Amino acid sequence: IQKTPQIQVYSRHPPENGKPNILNCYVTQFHPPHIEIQMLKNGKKIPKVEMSDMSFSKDWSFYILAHTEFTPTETDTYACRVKHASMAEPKTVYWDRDM
Amino acid sequence: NYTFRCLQMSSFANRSWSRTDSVVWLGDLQTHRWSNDSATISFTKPWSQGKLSNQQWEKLQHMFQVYRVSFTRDIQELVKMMDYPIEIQLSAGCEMASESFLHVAFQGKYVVRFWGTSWQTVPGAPSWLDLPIKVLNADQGTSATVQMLLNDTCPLFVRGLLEAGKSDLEKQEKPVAWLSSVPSHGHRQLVCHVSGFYPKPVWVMWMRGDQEQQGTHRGDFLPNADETWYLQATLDVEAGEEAGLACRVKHSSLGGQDIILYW
Ligand SMILES: CCCCCC/C=C\CCCCCCCCCC(=O)O[C@H](COC(=O)CCCCCCCCCCCCCCC)CO[C@H]1O[C@H](CO)[C@@H](O)[C@H](O)[C@H]1O
Ligand SMILES: *[C@@H]1O[C@H](CO)[C@@H](O[C@@H]2O[C@H](CO)[C@@H](O)[C@H](O)[C@H]2NC(C)=O)[C@H](O)[C@H]1NC(C)=O
Ligand SMILES: *[C@@H]1O[C@H](CO)[C@@H](O)[C@H](O)[C@H]1NC(C)=O
Ligand SMILES: *[C@@H]1O[C@H](CO)[C@@H](O)[C@H](O)[C@H]1NC(C)=O
Repeated sequence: IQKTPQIQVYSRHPPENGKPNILNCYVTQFHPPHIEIQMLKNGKKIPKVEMSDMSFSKDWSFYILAHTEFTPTETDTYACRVKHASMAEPKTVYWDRDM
Repeated sequence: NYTFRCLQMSSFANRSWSRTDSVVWLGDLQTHRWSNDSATISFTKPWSQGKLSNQQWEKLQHMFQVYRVSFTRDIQELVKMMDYPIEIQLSAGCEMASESFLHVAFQGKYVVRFWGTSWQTVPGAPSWLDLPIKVLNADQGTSATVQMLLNDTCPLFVRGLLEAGKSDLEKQEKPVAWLSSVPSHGHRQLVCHVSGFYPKPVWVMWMRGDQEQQGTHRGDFLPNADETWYLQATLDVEAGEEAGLACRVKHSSLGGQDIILYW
């Protein structure tokens, strides 16, 4: 059966404006394994996104970690956008340093 | 004691397109990857060959190379002998005395295991699997090989991985924590973020003095890309009542000096 991806976005280090950091997008609980993941800066696709090898959990659902270098500022937004056969519309989750 | 898992994922889209990719884990550390694009299994640690000689490793790898081709052909012929797309997953390995496992899922549901000396369908598995499992069970060569892998090779290999990978397996990395908050009217959700720790066991609690706040809501463990962990723990609080709250973090890497951040 099809399972919808969960998406969590979080920084590697405490966010400090103007300091290089790494932004993580962890995508879990999906089936089938095929998936497209984009990371976005101010709504534009970020070109250098690295991704772990996909694997799966004990419940058989798949997961993968995407990550990118970023330098947070007061005004830049960042998001992770995922396309998966389980939903007609891509799903977007924004980084929110306060959450 | 650890758990060793070989995780195979195979996707068949039609008669003309399929792929098989595997990853291998010892505890939470990835030790191998085997991409569909690669003829050979890739080490993701310096110590991924464990204590196997080059000859023992090459023998074991050849076995898998033959298996990968045969598995793909066999599944495609099963489908022809009978609905695409098809997803098949295999989870095989051992835990510790040691006990081994080989579980198979079809379309994301557990349907078959190897147990003792034969393949079995699990109760509730679709009845069309019974005949092909029968025919698979008639292959004594395969049965015998699987028995040797599960009973002998898996724990042997794991013992060597544990020895060779000692410094990584027993590495300690320190958490760094930070606090933030969001509205949740008057109420706010406080967030204690904890990142970069290894190994996984950690204790994170909101506190008022020496009193643990049982509203502490711990999230899931989320991986960082550098083989450390991230966790956050939240606390709903009434307006003004934020004063006096602290997040306390205990971790093996800290040598008994907890992190305490004050709101
Ligand atoms: C990283 C190293 C660590 C080592 C630790 C070991 C840990 C685990 C062990 C993994 C064991 C994996 C099995 C490997 C076997 C190698 C031997 C071999 O060589 O295996 C192959 C292939 O077997 C299989 O196909 C295995 C099937 C397993 C999956 C069946 C589950 C049921 C499927 C349900 C879904 C159905 C979908 C249908 C859609 C309509 C045997 O087959 C070949 O080799 C034979 C010679 O022995 C030949 O006679 C035969 O003709 C040839 O085909
Ligand atoms: C691998 O280990 C299993 C035990 O987990 C052995 O399976 C047993 O086999 C005997 C005789 O072969 C049976 O009477 C038992 O019922 C089996 N146990 C189970 C749970 O089915 C197997 O023989 C071992 N194989 C090798 C080659 O060592
Ligand atoms: C088979 O699957 C692949 C991958 O999805 C696709 O490109 C191709 O169009 C499919 N159909 C046929 C008839 O090959
Ligand atoms: C996977 O590898 C097999 C073996 O080389 C190859 O035939 C097949 O085209 C590959 N599948 C994809 C999707 O690249």
